Amino acid sequence: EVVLKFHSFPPMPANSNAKFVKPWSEKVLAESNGEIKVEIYPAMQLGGKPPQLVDQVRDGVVDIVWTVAGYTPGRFPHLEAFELPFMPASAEATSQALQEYVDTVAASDLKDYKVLAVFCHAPGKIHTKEKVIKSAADLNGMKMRGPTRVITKMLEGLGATPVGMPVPAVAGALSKGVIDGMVVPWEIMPSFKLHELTKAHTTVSGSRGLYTTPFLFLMNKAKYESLSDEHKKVIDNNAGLALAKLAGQLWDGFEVPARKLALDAGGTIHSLSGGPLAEMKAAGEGLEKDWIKSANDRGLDGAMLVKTAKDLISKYDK
Ligand SMILES: O=C(O)c1cccc(O)c1
Repeated sequence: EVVLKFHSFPPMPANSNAKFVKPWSEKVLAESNGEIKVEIYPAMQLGGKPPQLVDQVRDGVVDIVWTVAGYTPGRFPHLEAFELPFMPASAEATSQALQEYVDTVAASDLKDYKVLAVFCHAPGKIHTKEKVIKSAADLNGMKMRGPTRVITKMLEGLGATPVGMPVPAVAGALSKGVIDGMVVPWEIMPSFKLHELTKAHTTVSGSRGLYTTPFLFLMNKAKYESLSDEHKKVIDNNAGLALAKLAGQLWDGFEVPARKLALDAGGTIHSLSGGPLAEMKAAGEGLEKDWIKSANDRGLDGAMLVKTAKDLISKYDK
């Protein structure tokens, strides 16, 4: 018998716990004949703040984490390419792209971990208390939360005043008037009542969504290496590209009930097209250009990484 401590920041009802890590742990339990037991600690129940999850798993404080890569700026620089404006297709396609990217050109970002999967949410949407966002200009003066440095820079480039914070802080920042809105996909919102606190929602039409942000599902390397050959095989049968594909499929599906909750609560949903959409995409090109230069400055071939990311997304877009 092996006990593995899983740690993450969302509360127990959040999809990442209840509909991803919990069934993963049940499949791992079943396929190891009750021998590999994951103990799930949501809501930072083993201590620390969300950016520390990667340190905890790296150092063996815990054995497995689910987190947002960009909650620790600069630590996973290759993955930033997938956060650039208008990169994501479905979570299913974009998650497989992320995993193959990490398996190949971006492996150095995660060399200190056992990678279970890297994947992402369905494209994020724009949420405000009441003001409909029809164009970039409607964001002028609005304090808008994003999850990572790349996404806050996108918000600045669309005219907003960016504020960064992990998602559990958003509701309080809204109710206290510290932010006027945020970007998140639908799926995370009900776990924090965010569809009650924002009634105006904007998405984009077409085949590339506003943004996504990579999730990391990681195991401590030494702990993985200590497992028996048979236990490694159970873990690996529940890791890699197949898991990233399943995760992306799940995250696409998670949008559906969450969107319905938001509209049932009195929300509006507006979908940018035409001129307003083109204006946002043109603004995004500026961030893409500056990101490529910033990757160059950090020793990466920024142009090659952006091309690779785009090509992998389209490869898996079926
Ligand atoms: O925007 C985020 O920080 C976030 C965190 C967890 C799940 C998710 O869909 C989004």
